[PDB]
Amino acid sequence: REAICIHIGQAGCQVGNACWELFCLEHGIQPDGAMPSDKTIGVEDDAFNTFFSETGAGKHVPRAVFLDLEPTVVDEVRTGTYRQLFHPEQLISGKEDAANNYARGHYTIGKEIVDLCLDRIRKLADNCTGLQGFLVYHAVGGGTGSGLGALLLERLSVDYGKKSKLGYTVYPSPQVSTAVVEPYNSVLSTHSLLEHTDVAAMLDNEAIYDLTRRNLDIERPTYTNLNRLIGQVVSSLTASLRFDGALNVDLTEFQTNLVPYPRIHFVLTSYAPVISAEKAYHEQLSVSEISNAVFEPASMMTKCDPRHGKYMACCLMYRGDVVPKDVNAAVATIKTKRTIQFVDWSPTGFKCGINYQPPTVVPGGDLAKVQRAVCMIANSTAIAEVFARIDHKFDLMYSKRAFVHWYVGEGMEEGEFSEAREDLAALEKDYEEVGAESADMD
Amino acid sequence: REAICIHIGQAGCQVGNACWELFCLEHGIQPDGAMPSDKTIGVEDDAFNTFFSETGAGKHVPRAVFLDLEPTVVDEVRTGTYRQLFHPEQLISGKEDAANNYARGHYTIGKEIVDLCLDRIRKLADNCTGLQGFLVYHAVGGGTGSGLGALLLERLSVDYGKKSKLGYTVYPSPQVSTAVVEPYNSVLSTHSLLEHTDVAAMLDNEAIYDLTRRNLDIERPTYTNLNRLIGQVVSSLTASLRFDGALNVDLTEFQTNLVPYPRIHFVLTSYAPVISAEKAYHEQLSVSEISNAVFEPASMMTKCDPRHGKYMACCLMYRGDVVPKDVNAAVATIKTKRTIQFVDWSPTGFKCGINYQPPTVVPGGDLAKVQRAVCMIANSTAIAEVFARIDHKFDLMYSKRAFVHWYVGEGMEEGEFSEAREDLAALEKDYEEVGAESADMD
Amino acid sequence: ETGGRMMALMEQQLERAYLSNVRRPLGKVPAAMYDVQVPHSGFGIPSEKSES
Amino acid sequence: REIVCVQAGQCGNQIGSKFWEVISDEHGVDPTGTYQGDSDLQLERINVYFDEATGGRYVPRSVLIDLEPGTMDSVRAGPYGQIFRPDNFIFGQSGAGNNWAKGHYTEGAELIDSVLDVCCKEAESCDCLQGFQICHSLGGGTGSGMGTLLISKLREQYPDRIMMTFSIIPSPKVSDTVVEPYNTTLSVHQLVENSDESMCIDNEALYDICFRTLKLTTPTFGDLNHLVSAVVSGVTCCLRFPGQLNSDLRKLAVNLVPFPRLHFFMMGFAPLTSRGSQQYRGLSVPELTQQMFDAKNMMQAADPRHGRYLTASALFRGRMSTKEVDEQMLNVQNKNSSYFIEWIPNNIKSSVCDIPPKGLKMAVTFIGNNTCIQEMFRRVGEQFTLMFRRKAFLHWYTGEGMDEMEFTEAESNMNDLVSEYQQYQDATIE
Amino acid sequence: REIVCVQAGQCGNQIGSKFWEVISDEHGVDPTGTYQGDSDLQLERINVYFDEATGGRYVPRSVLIDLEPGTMDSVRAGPYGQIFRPDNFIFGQSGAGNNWAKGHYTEGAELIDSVLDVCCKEAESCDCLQGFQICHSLGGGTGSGMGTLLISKLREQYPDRIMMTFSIIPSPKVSDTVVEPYNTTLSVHQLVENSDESMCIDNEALYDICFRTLKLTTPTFGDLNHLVSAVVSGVTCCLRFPGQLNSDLRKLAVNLVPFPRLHFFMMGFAPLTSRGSQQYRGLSVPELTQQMFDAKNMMQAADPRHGRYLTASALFRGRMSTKEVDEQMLNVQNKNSSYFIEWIPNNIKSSVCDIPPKGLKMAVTFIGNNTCIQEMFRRVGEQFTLMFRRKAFLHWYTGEGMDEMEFTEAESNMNDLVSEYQQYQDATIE
Ligand SMILES: Nc1nc2c(ncn2[C@@H]2O[C@H](COP(=O)(O)OP(=O)(O)OP(=O)(O)O)[C@@H](O)[C@H]2O)c(=O)[nH]1
Ligand SMILES: Nc1nc2c(ncn2[C@@H]2O[C@H](COP(=O)(O)OP(=O)(O)OP(=O)(O)O)[C@@H](O)[C@H]2O)c(=O)[nH]1
Ligand SMILES: Nc1nc2c(ncn2[C@@H]2O[C@H](COP(=O)(O)OP(=O)(O)O)[C@@H](O)[C@H]2O)c(=O)[nH]1
Ligand SMILES: Nc1nc2c(ncn2[C@@H]2O[C@H](COP(=O)(O)OP(=O)(O)O)[C@@H](O)[C@H]2O)c(=O)[nH]1
Ligand SMILES: [Mg+2]
Ligand SMILES: [Mg+2]
Repeated sequence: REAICIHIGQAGCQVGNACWELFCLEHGIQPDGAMPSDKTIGVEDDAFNTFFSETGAGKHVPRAVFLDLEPTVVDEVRTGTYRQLFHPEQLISGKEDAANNYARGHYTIGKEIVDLCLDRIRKLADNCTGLQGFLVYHAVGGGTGSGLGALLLERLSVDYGKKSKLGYTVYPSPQVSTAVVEPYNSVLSTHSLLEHTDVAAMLDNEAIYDLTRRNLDIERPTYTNLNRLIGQVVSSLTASLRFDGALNVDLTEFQTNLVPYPRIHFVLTSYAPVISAEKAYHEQLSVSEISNAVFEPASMMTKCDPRHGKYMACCLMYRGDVVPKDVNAAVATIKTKRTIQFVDWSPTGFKCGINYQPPTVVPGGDLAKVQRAVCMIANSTAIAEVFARIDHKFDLMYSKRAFVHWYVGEGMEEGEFSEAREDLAALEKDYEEVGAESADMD
Repeated sequence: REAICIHIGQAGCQVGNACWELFCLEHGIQPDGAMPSDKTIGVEDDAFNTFFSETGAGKHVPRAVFLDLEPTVVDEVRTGTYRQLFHPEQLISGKEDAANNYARGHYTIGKEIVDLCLDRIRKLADNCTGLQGFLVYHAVGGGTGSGLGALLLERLSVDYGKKSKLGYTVYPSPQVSTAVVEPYNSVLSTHSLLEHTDVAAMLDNEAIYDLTRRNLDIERPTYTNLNRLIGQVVSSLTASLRFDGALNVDLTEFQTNLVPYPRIHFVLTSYAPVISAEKAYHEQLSVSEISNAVFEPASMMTKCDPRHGKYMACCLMYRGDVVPKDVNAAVATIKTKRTIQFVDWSPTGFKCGINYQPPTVVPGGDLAKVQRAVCMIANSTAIAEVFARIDHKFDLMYSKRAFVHWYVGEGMEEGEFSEAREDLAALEKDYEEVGAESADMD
Repeated sequence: ETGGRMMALMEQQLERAYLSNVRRPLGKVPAAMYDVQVPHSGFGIPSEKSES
Repeated sequence: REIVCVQAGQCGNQIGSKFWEVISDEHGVDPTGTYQGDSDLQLERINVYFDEATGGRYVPRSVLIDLEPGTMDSVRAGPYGQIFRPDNFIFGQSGAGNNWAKGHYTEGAELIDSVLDVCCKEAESCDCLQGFQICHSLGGGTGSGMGTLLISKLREQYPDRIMMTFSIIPSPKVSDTVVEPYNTTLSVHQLVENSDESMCIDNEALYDICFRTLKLTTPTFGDLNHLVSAVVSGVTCCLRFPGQLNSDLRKLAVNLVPFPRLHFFMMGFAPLTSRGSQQYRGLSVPELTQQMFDAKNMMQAADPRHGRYLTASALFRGRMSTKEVDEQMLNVQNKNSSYFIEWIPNNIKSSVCDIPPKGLKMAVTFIGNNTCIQEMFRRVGEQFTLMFRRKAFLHWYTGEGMDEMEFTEAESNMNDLVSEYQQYQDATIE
Repeated sequence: REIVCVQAGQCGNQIGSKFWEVISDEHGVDPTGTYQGDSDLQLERINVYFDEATGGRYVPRSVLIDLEPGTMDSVRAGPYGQIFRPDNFIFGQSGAGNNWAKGHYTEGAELIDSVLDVCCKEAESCDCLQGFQICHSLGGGTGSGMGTLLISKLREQYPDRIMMTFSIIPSPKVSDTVVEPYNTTLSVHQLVENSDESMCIDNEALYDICFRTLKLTTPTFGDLNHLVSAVVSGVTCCLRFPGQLNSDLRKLAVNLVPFPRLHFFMMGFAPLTSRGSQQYRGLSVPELTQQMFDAKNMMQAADPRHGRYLTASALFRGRMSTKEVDEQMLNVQNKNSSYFIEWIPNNIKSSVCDIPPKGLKMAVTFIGNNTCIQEMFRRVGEQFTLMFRRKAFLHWYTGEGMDEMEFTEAESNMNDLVSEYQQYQDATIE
């Protein structure tokens, strides 16, 4: 009934700010950790427990840790408005950044900070009675996110063992780029994430920019918009643990239904009613329109075209005023479509969830208020095209050792590049073999 | 029940403004998409459903898209009085016009805009349960109307298949003209329109100017008058789907009764009680007088003389206070006349329809208020004379390759002119052959 | 040199009349040209009910 | 759909100054750059000619180039001069010397890179670029040489856009410069290859307009440049206001030019009439059509009565019926049928616009493609042949560096243009 | 994360005085040392450049070194001079004589120990030390010899930190000293081994910025040193203010240098525009990007159009969207693809900081690694080869004690640097 959140580096902490703003506003906790007198009268409830724990005086404090090697973002949290919400021990900051070097985070600098992080997570996990997983937020393009995320996931995976770990990861977009060394860091990160993660959700900033231009009418978006959309997605996936519903979905059921083979755990994510107030008042939004919307590539938050592959499993979460018979009719209509294809070894391709709590509206937000929404996470062979493009960029730079001397200076053998590149090549071959159209009877 | 309207280019959008003004005023939808009077239980109506869908708050929105390559006309719709009626996605605009080149619209510019139009039509067709046709309004004299109308009809015909497509088309008048290159565009349009349309109604501006000077008392007419007349005609043809009546006529019955052979689908249209308010109270307007009126050439909206051909089928629409026995007496009297002739293979030459809703009067309009009206669409061999004069103008201009270098530069080669001219020559021979009397019964 | 706060406020006041600032603001949806009312439950049709 | 303007030489800069006064007046922009208009219809297309400057101000999309700064100092001192962007004024340090070769080869190659840099910075700022508009004289020195050089560079860099030029041709009766025939011939050679549409205006036809129609006792160059500015501001009106039958520069080109070399046109503007007579006769489409086809109202020496119309276009501004326009164009084609080309079935294109010029109830601008154009080129070619046979002043141009074969090529190409017009005038069915 | 600054010689001390004026202004420090700022954001990172003395005063972490006290007495006597710590001024009693060998071998070794004592005292007091920053000229005498000597000593003592240098180098167009080539060659030999990142500026480029872009009628050395101080204070902005995408000197080094010898960069600052023009053009990311890549805005004589970019970095200050930044950098890379090295998939790094410099809504500083820098070193090597064949002034240097073998070694190392840059410009992927 409980989940612990770990935020790493700049993208992970900034997305965390939007997530905790949303979870506070959805439950009704004030920025100072208190809860108004009228929310706590007449009835006694426990739904906050998934994300907050209360002290004996009734203050709420959240179940999260913030990890960074540079102080600036955590110092912004320490001096901002939510200063009193977080426990000060949870906000951990080092002296200097990993400077876009995976080697600096993993070998040289993260090795000093990792034991404090493990001590905080242990002190939190001992004060729990139904921990049901870890949520991790990080970007694989930067040095500290890749290196310290890998080292911390390895240590967590040995100490806690079988417990599930779900990651939300921002991968380098196919043509917008911010730093030169992104391919090396992304390959080396992906090598560690293969062994130590149960489900990995892939995000690309170029898709969220396209979605914000096409559906909403925003010509000049900034990171706060993207982070609020990611927060809505995380709230949709975790709503099944916190509110009443017709068909609940426990976090272990996602892992049981979505992963066919132990390496095939990378999933695509999309969200349906991203809409502005002027369009929202011109249209009805019944179940069948949003179900048809989630399968169009204009709705996805990752830059991939699912028409170039085959689906293996889809998990559809409906929240708000929806009745199961329309979900069944919608899924049967989607199944009828000819441009949507499932692998022939997966005949029963769908998992459904239905929750009664509608999505919350944030005062400065840009989404409209709507009675229902659906969020989808799905496993498809199309993801193999993203890795092939990362491998092409790695091959171009590595053929001449373009920047390797930094990595070798900070403690890494040149051999580790070839090992990671061969492991990701094997992942590409796994997606080629698993997606085989048919096997011969002879 | 449902019908979708597609408006292309300048003539089609401006005629659309008059059409939606009339359909709103006939149903009672306010310019902002509302409904006066009561809404409680006790009474319940559905006639709007053919053209409007309602949102959950009770606002109405219409089943139309407005397509243009230049922004000015759709921006006039966006800033006008009906701003709140249309959904903003329906009003689609490009950056630059097709510059009177069919080749520029079809090959260079329409290829980028066509996919948004197909996505809008798909989203409309998904919100229907008894779609029974597309209505298309365009002019074949201009570049975008010809090129994009042809390309869109081809794509619509492949995607939707058997569904009927009815076009209202404005041909270049035989002596009034607006641009030099009209013959080339009209021939190239007619080549595509022959294969991909079920019934085509033909209009000429010179006829509507003559009708408005002689019958109405307007000395200096402008396009708003012509567009209001066209709106009345389309409203008369579609009234059979929306209101109660003695003899209904479904859109499939038009195609079954009016088209004898699959290529012979071009029809003439006329309207009887076009009269001014001062004359209307000095005269009675009985059924036999208006039935005699629809066959006089002074009533037609196409510049052709039916005494130079033979009728194959006539469809007569009566709306208002009419009794079937008076319609039968009128049709028998018309049948008696010696200057009206039908082909000998069509003994039962008439189809009748009777609807109770009288024609609506528009506050700033110029038509009088009348208790009954009749509208006719008829198929006749005389139409072959209309094509021959366009072909003669084409032959004169094409003898020197007068403007061909523009078309060849934008992508249309030279053989396509000869191909289109041979196809229209074959259509003229089809109208010559179908009208030839049978030599003998054995 | 900046002429203080009043000049800056009037300078920003004279800016928003530009079409670019109207249809292309920073990190916002462009403003509506007519009033809209958000219903209590939100946008979209309510689900139809049936007898038990 | 925005146009970028370039003004070259003294004639071009002065006509441009009057043009920007007329356009700023029509959209209600104060000489300080502040919007002061009185209808939303003025603001909604201001982008077509203006870029936006800080705090309310608007700046005009124009590049000014000249070889001696005297004209630039005169236009900067004018009443609207302040609106222009300071970085857009380009000038050299020595004159063209009335020599085409000097203006094209010596100071041209020295300054040309900076003008293309300014045109590219301004062009790449546009969201969608429509054609360029250039004003210059063909008889001068920096106007002809640098204008044609710049035309060639912009045609290399933007071959898919429209290329438009307005040009004041040398007059047959009163020359200001002795070597006008050489400069005119070389410039026409450059224009017929590079341009998409070129309008030609004499100074003698404008003087006859001023004396006969306006009855001015003592006309001045401000009046001549006002007459030119009216038609120049009129051709683009359908790009920037609503109307019942829209039109566009590309649509004009597609309807007027039958074959690519025949792209030289005459201009006219109709409601010119003296202040004393105006009280006795109201404006109407028959009256506008009658003034519009009267040869007294055409701004080129050649008279329509010596040629035939291949095509013509009329753009009407004002609230009027389309029936009157169509029936007027039909009646004029039927009654004067010998002056209209018999193979084209209808020679006149019409267009209607809702917003008239301030202070007039209605107006029309007329563009005509007429085979009388051959006469203007013929006069110059004749003057060129008299001067060239005797090597009258060639050593200046050869000292700058020109090869004589360029002169023989330009003469042959201009003679072929005259031949092509003469051939289409006398064509027949057979 | 604090930086220690060292200023050496006349040019370095003069640029440093303006740098400390700009930094004291941005953090609101009075020339008496009292804090008088108006936002908490100024105080929260003041430790990066200033140490705190008792009471209200703050003192700047800088060492001042010179061989004759005239310049040092001028800087101490200047309007902000009092802020500097008295014990931090180190000076001798006789000049460098414009001789590299004197500055490096005779009086250098005499004073150098006291400078290392002061630098070590300042470094070991810091809680975490970031790189050093040094300003000096390579063409001088004391600047070249003690700057490269001190750089070598600090590189021996702090090899794990960052080493950053700002250097002014001699142009052939306007030389102030005859023996510039010898001093420049020996200094570049020392820097390529010792430095981690070296920035180069030409005085000719600052004069062209002042005359053409700013249109100053009579610029002075205070203006050139102000432009340099602007870029120097801009590169470090992400260390001391919050932002949406933080950056650091080590992150700049890891993204810009592909191979350890290729660490020489060009500088530019974008919102340069004259006071007359400022009313005519608003700041925006496309405008900043266009000025940022214009060779007119670069502080070296070599032009990017003769080479190709291996890598570049842009640091933006101000409130702006990341989408517009990413797509502008992509559009520039795609449209001019021939000028970017093809075996690197993305050559530009972007960074965004929330706090702009005072008086500007937004600003960007540009750092570029381009092979065209080889032409500058080649020009210096040519003048050296002309002078060395004839032993033109060598007896002064030999009299201090240098062996001629050092000159052939320094020439060979600089020639190898030019060869290494030239090979990557002219290469294929294969
Ligand atoms: N959506 C989103 N993306 C971000 C955000 N911040 C950074 N990114 C992206 O993530 C990548 C940069 O990763 P960083 O988080 O800056 O790397 P890091 O974790 O700080 O690692 P170090 O630089 O060593 O400290 C780029 O692709 C950025 O566009 C954010 O707040 N939201
Ligand atoms: N009834 C009617 N006819 C019109 C109207 N506008 C134009 N026409 C006629 O249609 C023909 C011109 O076609 P246009 O609609 O202008 O061509 P277009 O669709 O705009 O194509 P483009 O010029 O490329 O934009 C001529 O015969 C005009 O007389 C109108 O508003 N009503
Ligand atoms: N219409 C008109 N013609 C002018 C004007 N100024 C000069 N001209 C004519 O242009 C020719 C002189 O060309 P000019 O502009 O001096 O050439 P430039 O020396 O290259 O600029 C002569 O025929 C003049 O009559 C003017 O303001 N308006
Ligand atoms: N930009 C700039 N250059 C300077 C300044 N002072 C001197 N220079 C240049 O530096 C060179 C002289 O070097 P100098 O500093 O005297 O060498 P030193 O004797 O070793 O200190 C000449 O090229 C001068 O033009 C200054 O304040 N700013
Ligand atoms: Mg970081
Ligand atoms: Mg049009």
